Amino acid sequence: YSYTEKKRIRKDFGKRPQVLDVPYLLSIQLDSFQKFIEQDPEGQYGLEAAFRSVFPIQSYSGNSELQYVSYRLGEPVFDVQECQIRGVTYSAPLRVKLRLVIYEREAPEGTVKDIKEQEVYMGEIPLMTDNGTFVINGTERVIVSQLHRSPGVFFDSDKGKTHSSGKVLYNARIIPYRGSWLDFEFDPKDNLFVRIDRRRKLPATIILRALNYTTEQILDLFFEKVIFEIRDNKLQMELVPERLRGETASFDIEANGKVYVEKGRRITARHIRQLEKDDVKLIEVPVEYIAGKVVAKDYIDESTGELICAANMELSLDLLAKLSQSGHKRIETLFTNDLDHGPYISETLRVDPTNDRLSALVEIYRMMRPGEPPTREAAESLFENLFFSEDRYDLSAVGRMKFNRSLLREEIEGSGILSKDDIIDVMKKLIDIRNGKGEVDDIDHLGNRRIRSVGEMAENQFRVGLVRVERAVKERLSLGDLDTLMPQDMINAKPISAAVKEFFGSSQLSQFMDQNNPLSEITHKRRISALGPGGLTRERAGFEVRDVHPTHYGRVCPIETPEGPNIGLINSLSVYAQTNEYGFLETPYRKVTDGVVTDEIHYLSAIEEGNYVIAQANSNLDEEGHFVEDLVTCRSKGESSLFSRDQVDYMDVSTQQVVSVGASLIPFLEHDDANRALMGANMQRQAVPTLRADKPLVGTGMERAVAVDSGVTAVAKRGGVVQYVDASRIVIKVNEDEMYPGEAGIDIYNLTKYTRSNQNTCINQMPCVSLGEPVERGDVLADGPSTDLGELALGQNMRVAFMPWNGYNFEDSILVSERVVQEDRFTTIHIQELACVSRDTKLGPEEITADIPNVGEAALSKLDESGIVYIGAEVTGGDILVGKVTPKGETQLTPEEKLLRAIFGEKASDVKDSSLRVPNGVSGTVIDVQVFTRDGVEKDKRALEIEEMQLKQAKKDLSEELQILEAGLFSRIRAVLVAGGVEAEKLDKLPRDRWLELGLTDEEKQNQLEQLAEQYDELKHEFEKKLEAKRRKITQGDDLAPGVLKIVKVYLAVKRRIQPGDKMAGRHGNKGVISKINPIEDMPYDENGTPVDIVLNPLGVPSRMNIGQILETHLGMAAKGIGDKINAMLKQQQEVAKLREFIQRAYDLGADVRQKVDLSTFSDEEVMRLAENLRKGMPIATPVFDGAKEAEIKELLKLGDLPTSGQIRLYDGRTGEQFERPVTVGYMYMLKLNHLVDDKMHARSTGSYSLVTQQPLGGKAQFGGQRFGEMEVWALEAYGAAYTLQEMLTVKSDDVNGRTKMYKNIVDGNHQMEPGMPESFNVLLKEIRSLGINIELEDE
Amino acid sequence: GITKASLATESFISAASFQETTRVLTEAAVAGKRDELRGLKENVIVGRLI
Amino acid sequence: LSILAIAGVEPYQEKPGEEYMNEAQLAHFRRILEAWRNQLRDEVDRTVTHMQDEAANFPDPVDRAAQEEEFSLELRNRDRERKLIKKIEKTLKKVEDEDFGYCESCGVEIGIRRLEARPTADLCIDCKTLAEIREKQMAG
Amino acid sequence: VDALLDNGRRGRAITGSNKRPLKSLADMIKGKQGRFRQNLLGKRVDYSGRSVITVGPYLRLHQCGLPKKMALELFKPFIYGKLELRGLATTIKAAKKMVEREEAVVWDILDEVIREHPVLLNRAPTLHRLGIQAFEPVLIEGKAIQLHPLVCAAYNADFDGDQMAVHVPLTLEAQLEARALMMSTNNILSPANGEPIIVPSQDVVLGLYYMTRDCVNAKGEGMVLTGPKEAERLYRSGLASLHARVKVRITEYEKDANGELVAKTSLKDTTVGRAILWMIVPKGLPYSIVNQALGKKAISKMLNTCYRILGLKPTVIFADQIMYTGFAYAARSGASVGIDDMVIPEKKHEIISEAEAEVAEIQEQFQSGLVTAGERYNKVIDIWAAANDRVSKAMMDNLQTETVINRDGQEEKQVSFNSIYMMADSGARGSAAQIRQLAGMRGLMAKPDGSIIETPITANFREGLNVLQYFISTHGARKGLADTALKTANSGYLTRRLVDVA
Ligand SMILES: [Mg+2]
Ligand SMILES: [Zn+2]
Repeated sequence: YSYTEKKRIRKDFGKRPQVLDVPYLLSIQLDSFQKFIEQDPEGQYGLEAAFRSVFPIQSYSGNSELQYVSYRLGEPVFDVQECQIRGVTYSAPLRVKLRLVIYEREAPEGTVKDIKEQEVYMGEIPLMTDNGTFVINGTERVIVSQLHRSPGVFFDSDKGKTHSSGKVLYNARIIPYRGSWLDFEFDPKDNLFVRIDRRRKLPATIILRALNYTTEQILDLFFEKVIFEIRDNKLQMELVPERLRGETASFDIEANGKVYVEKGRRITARHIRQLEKDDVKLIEVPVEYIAGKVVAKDYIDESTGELICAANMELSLDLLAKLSQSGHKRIETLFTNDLDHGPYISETLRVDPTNDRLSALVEIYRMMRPGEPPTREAAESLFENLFFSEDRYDLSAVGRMKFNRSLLREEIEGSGILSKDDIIDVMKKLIDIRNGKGEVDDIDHLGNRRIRSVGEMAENQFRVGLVRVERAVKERLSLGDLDTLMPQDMINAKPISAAVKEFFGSSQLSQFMDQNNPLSEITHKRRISALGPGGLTRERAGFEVRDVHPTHYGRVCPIETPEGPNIGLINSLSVYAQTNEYGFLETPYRKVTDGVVTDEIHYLSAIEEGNYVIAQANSNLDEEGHFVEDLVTCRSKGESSLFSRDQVDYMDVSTQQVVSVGASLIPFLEHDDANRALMGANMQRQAVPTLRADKPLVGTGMERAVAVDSGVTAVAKRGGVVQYVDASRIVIKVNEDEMYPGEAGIDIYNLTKYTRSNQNTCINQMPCVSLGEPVERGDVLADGPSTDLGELALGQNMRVAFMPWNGYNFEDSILVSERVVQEDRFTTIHIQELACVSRDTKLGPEEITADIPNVGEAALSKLDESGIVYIGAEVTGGDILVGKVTPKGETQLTPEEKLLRAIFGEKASDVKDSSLRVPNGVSGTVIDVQVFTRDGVEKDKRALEIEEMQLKQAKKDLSEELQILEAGLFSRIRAVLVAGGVEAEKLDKLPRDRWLELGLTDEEKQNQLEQLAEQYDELKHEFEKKLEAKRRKITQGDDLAPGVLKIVKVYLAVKRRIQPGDKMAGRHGNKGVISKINPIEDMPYDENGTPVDIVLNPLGVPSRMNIGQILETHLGMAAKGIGDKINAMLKQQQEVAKLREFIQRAYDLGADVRQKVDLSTFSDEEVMRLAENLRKGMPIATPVFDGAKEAEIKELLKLGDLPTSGQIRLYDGRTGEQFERPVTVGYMYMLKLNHLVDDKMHARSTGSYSLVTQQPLGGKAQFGGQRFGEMEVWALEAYGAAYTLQEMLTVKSDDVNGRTKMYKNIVDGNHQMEPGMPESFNVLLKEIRSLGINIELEDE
Repeated sequence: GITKASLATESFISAASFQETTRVLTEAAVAGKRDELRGLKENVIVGRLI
Repeated sequence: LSILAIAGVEPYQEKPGEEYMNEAQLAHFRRILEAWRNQLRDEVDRTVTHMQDEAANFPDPVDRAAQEEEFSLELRNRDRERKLIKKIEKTLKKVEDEDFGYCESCGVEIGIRRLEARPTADLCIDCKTLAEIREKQMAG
Repeated sequence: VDALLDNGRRGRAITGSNKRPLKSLADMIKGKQGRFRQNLLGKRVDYSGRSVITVGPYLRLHQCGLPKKMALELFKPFIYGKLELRGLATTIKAAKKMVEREEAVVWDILDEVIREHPVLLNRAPTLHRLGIQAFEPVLIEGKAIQLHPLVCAAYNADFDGDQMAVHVPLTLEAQLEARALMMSTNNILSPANGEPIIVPSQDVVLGLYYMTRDCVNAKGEGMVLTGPKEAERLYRSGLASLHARVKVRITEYEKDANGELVAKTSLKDTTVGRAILWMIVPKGLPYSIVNQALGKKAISKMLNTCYRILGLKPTVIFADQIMYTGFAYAARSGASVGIDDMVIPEKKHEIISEAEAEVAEIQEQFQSGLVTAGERYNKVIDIWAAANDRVSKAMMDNLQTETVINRDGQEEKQVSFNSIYMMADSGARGSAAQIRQLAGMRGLMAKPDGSIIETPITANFREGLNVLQYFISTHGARKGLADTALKTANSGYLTRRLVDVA
């Protein structure tokens, strides 16, 4: 048992043992990017891969070739923190080595010279954080992994709804990784067609003609031959004994001197058995059956040299006579069977307007590029570039794999572009399914959906970056002089860095990290989307792809998906899921060999899994690990049934592996309706972090995994003991085993302190260890926000009781006791960033001076002499944060203003008042001021005080490092010097700096002291440079936008408590809007007097079948019972014996669990610290499907000395009388979501108006009025509200003149309206009148 | 049918609200059509009493 | 099958050379078919009666999606039961007439023990399965 | 020229340096759909705001709880007016500074301008004219809007965090318009079907039901009291049980004359609850209307008859009293819900083993190709489909009546007083449909196909579900949400077409 587990241990119900612990949840993000940016000395996906494809680039046959050597990644210009404050993207410079070779003219190749240009720079490429995010402009962003149709070929339907005939249709689609789509589709007439992209449909055979296949070769390929001999006179026929199945006799069919079947009897198993056993090879026939048959090849007249019949032409009873007299013994025909092998391609040829190769190559060119004439060079080049150019086409490896797979080939890798064979084999297979042999795919199956993620998608954006620079490089290499241009003159920087900046900056897949919550971050980074580039569109598909598919089991979560306009279009990654080498979705399983269940695990992709028969999660195995029952519920090929003991090939890994990280955090989930469960794990991520990190009384076990794997916490790199603990930093003196040989020293973890998050919430780390405590590798060193002691605590549990409280929980509304707001426990800390910009306008420069026209000293009190607000000043609405003035000269004031200025002697300023002031209603504490100044504009007074303080602070921090690092390093020197010369007292009198001289007798210890010497002088020198760059970065001109001189960013820390309007919900999809805040005096209490914190409405539970919220409340009730029990015994100071005796009883409970526990833990110093941590309640774990059962919950109620009902009688705090009936009370973990009221509440009387349409518009954040759309007008029309409507869309909005006539009237106290015409309509009149239309207003 | 019935409206302004606007004006502008208001939609458009 | 248990009938004791149509056997199978038809008719009536109480009592907006979901399943189901009754009735005409017991596609005879299992069987095991295969192929 | 007028009836001339095509004059009128300005939305509107909505049962039906902060900014020109009318401000510029200073003097002024001045409340999809209603505003410390609970039914508002908008009727006309047409009390009947739309919703109906209900034997059985006035006195002091069979003297009225009130006094056989309740019902109604059990259905028919006999005014104030009281007794009752409320039949596992062998029967016939394959699917699907109707009407007999209790003599059983039952029978929340998924097993689900799956959910919510059972429950849930997502779009288009032709 570990170190931060010994502190507080979650009682775990649930029987199935955990065999594989949840892996790093951020695997995907970190893994994928690492592959992209990394040296791979071969083609495997990466930056290397993209290069080797396009390179070598070669000039226009000029034998001037530019080849690709290798590439490097420069060090980050700013690190994570630095880059964030300033607003740069966190990027590294890409330096790539290029070699320019020139071939003599004319050359059996080899070079006159080659200049080996060192690393040209092509932009900076962003870098990923330690936790899988990017920084794009000082703002953390996430790149959502994508789901798109796997490359390969897929045969599809379009059954039913097509044409209102039924019939169905069948289509094939060849979807390559890069290059044009190739679609093959039928139609009602059973004609085969092809279309490139979604373009014009064309008769399928046209491409065969383009591959130099004529009519004869087209027939030979897709059809068999029926050979007709003219032997003696009039017609014999070669018979295949199988061909006659599914048809009826056409005449008297006889052979071998015996009539097997007569006219009119369908040829069945009887007739074919006779022919096959009697060996009937050749039969004589009548001349009329060939009246319909189609001739295969070309047959010409040997005498006249004329064409008798062209290939694919139907014969007649007279045409045969014409080629019989010409001496033709053979006539080859097509095998046509409308049950087995249908005459499809034949009819297409009769619909094909082309005949030769250039005919089709033109018809292809004119389809792609209509309007312009076809050419020989045009048609040939276009088609060769479509599916046969290494440059313009690639299936990738995945494409080649699924392609060959679906066609039942052997090779798993081959060509990267399509061949004449590939296309034919595909055309063949499409026909086969229509014939009844073979089945179609479905898009939804996770073997035909592939997952790409940042590493791959960036590759494509670099690839597109190169293809548009390649044209440019080829162009310069055309005219280029001798030894003057070098491989840098041609390659520009902006084109490469822009094509990648485009992506991370604005993209459907690049978004602001959902960071209000350690769960929110981790649930975002594990997210899928079928939208955007290469995927489906919301307006396209279409319920089949949105709906949950059988293949999601153990790969994609079935329940965590958004609840909006794109349901099922997102999904979230399952716990144990991982991405296949080829990019499919695989899941872990357990190898069941014969009748024993092993623990050796196998990863099975979506295609791999179907074949096997997989057992179930909940399966009882005992002793060696045989299945206990002779029959076990299992699922095999897409379905589920009972199976024999030794038929199961694998078994589920965990009871959990089907859900997501979000879904797994709900306790007693099994008992919750699927609808409400979705809402539960949907709202869990919206949990704003609380003031005091609680801990869930009712847990599942996953909470520790989510806390650690999300970055918010500080996890010990190396095990050791704590030397120094600060709210700022934590220093760990490493143990000897893990400590590296040289440099010795200590690991020092600097904590993140109060700072703005993406959602204006606060992200603050706190130390969770004490001075000199033992920690092991991978221990929790400091809690993030809404995490405690290593567990994920998204909220605070409280005493909750289900009962009507005079209607103050009418719908799902929540009723909260004052005890909560007094305890400041749902109080929530927010950090807003407000910025002031000194710009440059045409009239002049803006000054940040504190000289502000027409303001009293009352303002400039909270402002320093320079004009910036002091740190620490608690301000409210209206207070000025940064005084600012803009040049606005010669106001041109009116008569009465001049006299007023003259009466009171105000110096009507030549500068406008533009200062940044605090938005009305929001109020908080200033906790930080930043100043960013143009390079070359003078730093004002306060700006220099700041940049002076940052300097003094940075030196103290860095020097603290060296001071701690020296003593840490010197402490090892002291101990190795003791090994062969130990003079304990003699050594430490003299100056420690005067130690380096002391040597050692012949031994490796002399070579070890040599090691510590090296790493000493580097700390000495590495200090200097770290101080230099740090110092330059502060003073260096901070770069801003054009037109902007200097910027002041103030960071506010507003502390918002909790009030009616805030949305809150438990984890079970029970929303509710807090309605009244009651006195503890008025709360329902029990005979012990203890009030209850929240009074929820019982009606919300039966309707919405979220029954887990009840189980949670009861288990929570029992969990607090153990707490109150220990709290009494802990206050009694009973002694270790009585305490340990009671706790031990709790952790077993009934029998059969997985928990295990003491007495190993040191029966004193360790045991005592634990008891404290439990008195608030005993943390229990209900795994997802391995959860606790009613008996175990009720059993823990007995141990807590609490009623088994989970209900008690209560007394109304107002009347003091009893409540009839027992009511349920218990503890339910509850979240406060950030739909906080004082963010939603807006109001506007008269504000700014939009320029184009004089219409209320949010401009100064006094937001626009409510929009009064079409439907709200029908409302007034249904009433008689004729005037209410007029005023609504006249004076209240659009009537530029009416609004002021009204406002003036309002204060004069005359409620009237002088309406006139809405400007919205006046512009239509002008807009109409500026077209050719004479639109007037008639009459009077 | 309801959808077709609405397509015929005496007031051309009402039609350019929910029908295809380009077609309505052209068809109406060549005809020299006079709109007398009378209906609801249009009086709301032009902002006088329903 | 609990079908034989509900009634006081015991598995039929087919004798060695036992025929197929005597007074006692058709009187025996007529009763079973009539009793079977009468039970389904009572089931269809009970279904319709339950559905109307839901149609008469109005649920609250929140439980409407759950009531609507459950109302649709019964309706679909109800229509399925009505088809089955027509199928048994069709089978009752085959007993009375003289064209019961053989595959409709090929003249092959359908098994005796097989017909006691599914008296509504129209095809032999060979022909029926191929039809399901074409089905999955002609449809999807 | 052509790209200027309507670009798109050519090749689509693109804008400078920007790939996107440039928007022409015709495209400045056209849109999605038609004229943007008249299309939702729809023009933004001065004097307005919004926030999250909450409850407030203390309201009279003609009022609503409006945040102090909002009302100040909203009526700003009105306050500026009344302030200098009474002489509290030298000039408007001072008035601006006064309300900016939030001087306490202004609150007393605001209360003047607020009194007889209605505001308009509007909630998300405005579906019928009852989607906007006019209330009289009451000042609130807090940032949420307080919404009288009875209108929550009409709005299809729940409290899952929904927000509503406010609108100030400015002109004198708009005030008199909002008061005589859009006011709460003027619209209590739905214009679609004459029945009350201000029907008691859920919490409030659960109240009266528990109240006007009787159990076999409890304190107060059979005694007699002078009238309802002294019937209440008996309960509040713990001498009588709310539900005990009791004769009391009542006086009902009946206007059976020519619009004239006739009085009748009688010794009715009732319970204490129904006794207490009659003190609300105004004059001319018969005591018969409150003598029954009062479920959601009967509770609204009662309100209705009050309208069609006494008129608007008495019904309004009546309806208020119902709400105040319904909420109150629900609280006294201490009604709740725990795990032990969802009583599973003792016979459940029995029912299973029968249908489990029946499926084992239809399997036996399938085995090595006896009977065809597709038959077996639909054979089994039938033997499952029956058992759910068996389990349902099994638990429903146990859940319904099994409170077995005795009156002085031997034994007796009556409608259960179990918590979860009372809710559905009354109509407060949940339906026999939903109960069937809490206690009995929850039906069969169907795969994405629509083709119902041959192994139903054999577990219920009081039990756990296992891996597969939840995974099967998934499809119906997602398609369920998906569907109702579309049922929003379909309604919207249907109603839109209908008003265009009307
Ligand atoms: Mg809502
Ligand atoms: Zn057959």
